[PDB]
Amino acid sequence: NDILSRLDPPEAEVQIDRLITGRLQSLQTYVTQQLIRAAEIRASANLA
Amino acid sequence: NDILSRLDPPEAEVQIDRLITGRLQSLQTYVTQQLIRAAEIRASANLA
Amino acid sequence: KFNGLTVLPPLLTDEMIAQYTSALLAG
Amino acid sequence: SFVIRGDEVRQIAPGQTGKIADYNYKLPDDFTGCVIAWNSNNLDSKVGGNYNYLYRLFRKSNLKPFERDISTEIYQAGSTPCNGVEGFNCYFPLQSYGFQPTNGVGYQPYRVVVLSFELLHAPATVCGPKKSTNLVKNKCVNFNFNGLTGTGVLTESNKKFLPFQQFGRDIADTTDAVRDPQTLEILDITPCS
Amino acid sequence: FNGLTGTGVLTESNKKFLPFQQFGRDIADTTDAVRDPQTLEILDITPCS
Amino acid sequence: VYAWNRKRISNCVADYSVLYNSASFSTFKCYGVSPTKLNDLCFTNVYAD
Amino acid sequence: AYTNSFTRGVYYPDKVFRSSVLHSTQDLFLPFFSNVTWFHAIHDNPVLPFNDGVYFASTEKSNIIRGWIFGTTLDSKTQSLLIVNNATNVVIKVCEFQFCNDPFLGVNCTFEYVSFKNLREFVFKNIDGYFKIYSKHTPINLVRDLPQGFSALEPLVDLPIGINITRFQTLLALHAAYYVGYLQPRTFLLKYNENGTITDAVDCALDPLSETKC
Ligand SMILES: *[C@@H]1O[C@H](CO)[C@@H](O)[C@H](O)[C@H]1NC(C)=O
Ligand SMILES: *[C@@H]1O[C@H](CO)[C@@H](O)[C@H](O)[C@H]1NC(C)=O
Ligand SMILES: *[C@@H]1O[C@H](CO)[C@@H](O)[C@H](O)[C@H]1NC(C)=O
Ligand SMILES: *[C@@H]1O[C@H](CO)[C@@H](O)[C@H](O)[C@H]1NC(C)=O
Ligand SMILES: *[C@@H]1O[C@H](CO)[C@@H](O)[C@H](O)[C@H]1NC(C)=O
Ligand SMILES: *[C@@H]1O[C@H](CO)[C@@H](O)[C@H](O)[C@H]1NC(C)=O
Ligand SMILES: *[C@@H]1O[C@H](CO)[C@@H](O)[C@H](O)[C@H]1NC(C)=O
Repeated sequence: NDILSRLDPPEAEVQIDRLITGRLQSLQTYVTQQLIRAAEIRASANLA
Repeated sequence: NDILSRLDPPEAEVQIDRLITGRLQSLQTYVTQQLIRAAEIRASANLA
Repeated sequence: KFNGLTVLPPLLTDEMIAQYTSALLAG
Repeated sequence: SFVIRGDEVRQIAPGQTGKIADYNYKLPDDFTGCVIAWNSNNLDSKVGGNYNYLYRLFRKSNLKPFERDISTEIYQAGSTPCNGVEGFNCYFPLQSYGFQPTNGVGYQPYRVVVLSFELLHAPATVCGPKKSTNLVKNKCVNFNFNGLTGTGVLTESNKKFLPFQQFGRDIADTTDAVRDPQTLEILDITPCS
Repeated sequence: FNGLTGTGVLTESNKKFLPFQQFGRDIADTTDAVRDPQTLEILDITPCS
Repeated sequence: VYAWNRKRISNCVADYSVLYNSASFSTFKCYGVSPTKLNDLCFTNVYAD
Repeated sequence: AYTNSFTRGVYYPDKVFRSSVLHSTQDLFLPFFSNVTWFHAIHDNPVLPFNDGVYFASTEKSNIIRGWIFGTTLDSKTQSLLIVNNATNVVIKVCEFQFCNDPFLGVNCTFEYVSFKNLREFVFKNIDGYFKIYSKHTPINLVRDLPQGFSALEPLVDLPIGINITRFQTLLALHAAYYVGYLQPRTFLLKYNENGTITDAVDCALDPLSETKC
């Protein structure tokens, strides 16, 4: 909202693109770690 | 060091950002492969 | 919290887990 | 505010290298402001030359952003020290602009005004003219507190803001609570369901 | 060394640089060894502990 | 313009301070290397077209 | 003389309300368990360096220390900040005042504003020409040295003087021991309570235990 409230679209799309790339990297890393942890938990539950 | 020794700080921020993005992608890929291989090794060690 | 990060409840509640463990233990 | 040469107008920018940029007025890279300039050859120019406008072209270090230097000390150009006496390898560090009306556009006086808006979060003193509206509590509203735009529900709360604190922040720096700039009262911001 | 900036420990070595070779490189193109431009001698660059 | 000269320059030391200092140059744009940090770098060859 | 600044010198790094959260910040604070120079006012107002910002505390009984001077040369040739806090008014002036050989109080200006049992803590720092007053008043019952404890310190005045300052001096009321600290760009961990008041802090460069805590 600070970026949107200070910049018109010609610079706002670049800054928003930087935010989207960073947050997409964070989300992909989080989902990958969640998938690995869910697989381990699945192995433990199969053992149980 | 070549980038730092040739370019002043405002322009360097961009090159260094390109290097950081590339090396972060390499590190994340390496850690993901290490996690998958460690999980497979864990399964083998549980079998052992 | 409030950034679209929600927690879905499990299908089986703790009372039903207790009932399953009770049934298995009694059997 | 200052008056420079028309060739020096482009130097008022972040990351700019030049005589005025390095020795007279340096801009930070993260500059949040505006640069305004206009020609004033009809005002700041004598018929024989208005030499009252001065600029620094001798300094042994580049200026740090927003630096003001009024040093009259003579530059030690050579290896020999200058004990306050100018001459050979000892130069007066300032130069006088020669402002004649017959000069070219690039060598004409330009009145430059530089605006800088510190956006550091504190009780704010300078706004724009906007018709204020009555606040509505316990309703999903599109609020705007001193330029901070968001959507949420404004409710009465008990978070004791300190008198110098204007905004409250969450873990992911979302605006958790605001103090109303008109009446000094405390309100939460809960996003709508 | 000729504009090549780095931090490390300079030690005497035995890596026989060819007469046209000025810099040596590692696997990750870090400067492994340099020839001094003043005296034509050979030195390793080992980064500090 | 078509018969632009090319001067090969070697075996010297270059301050570039006169190039910084002269204000007669209306246009001064450096692309691959930033202008300020020129004297700290030693280069293999320089061409002056 | 030197003494131990146990846990003092921590203020609010910004003006953002945080509660029940541990926050890490980068700002010029006083180090924990350090050597602050101890001065006396019995039976001493020298000129001291102003390297990167200075912590200042004072133990008071009858309001002897009442003023401040900041600048470089302090002889009306450069621009100097002068603060005088007499009986009820706090006077801040930035004129090029002419100073005596020892400035004391008996019992080209750009800005002007007019408004042991006590411990008066201050932090004075310069960031891009901004001069910031960080102060808090607390009661004490101690006379020998600076009491051991922790109290958060709060912003009151931000003054954009834009003056290059490297030398500072104090003022005394002559008919109160005081301590001079220094600030370095360290990393700290700030503990906020439920009321938004800083109650504890950890220097991430003090010892490896605090490194682990950070
Ligand atoms: C807004 O108006 C009220 C009176 O309705 C006044 O008390 C208050 O001080 C005003 N706000 C500011 C920032 O002056
Ligand atoms: C550096 O000086 C030495 C003498 O001390 C000389 O032999 C050598 O040739 C010089 N370096 C170059 C590149 O000429
Ligand atoms: C503080 O001073 C004491 C002597 O009074 C000295 O032993 C100690 O090393 C000093 N500590 C620091 C951090 O300078
Ligand atoms: C305090 O000092 C100021 C000096 O600026 C003086 O004008 C004033 O009379 C003094 N006394 C009070 C009560 O303010
Ligand atoms: C005030 O500053 C100006 C610089 O513009 C200087 O000429 C003048 O002497 C100063 N005033 C005094 C009293 O020194
Ligand atoms: C401030 O003044 C001191 C001398 O009193 C000087 O060494 C220093 O460079 C000055 N600071 C700046 C930013 O020019
Ligand atoms: C907050 O302040 C209230 C007084 O208004 C006090 O009763 C309470 O104990 C305080 N809470 C904390 C955690 O300090």
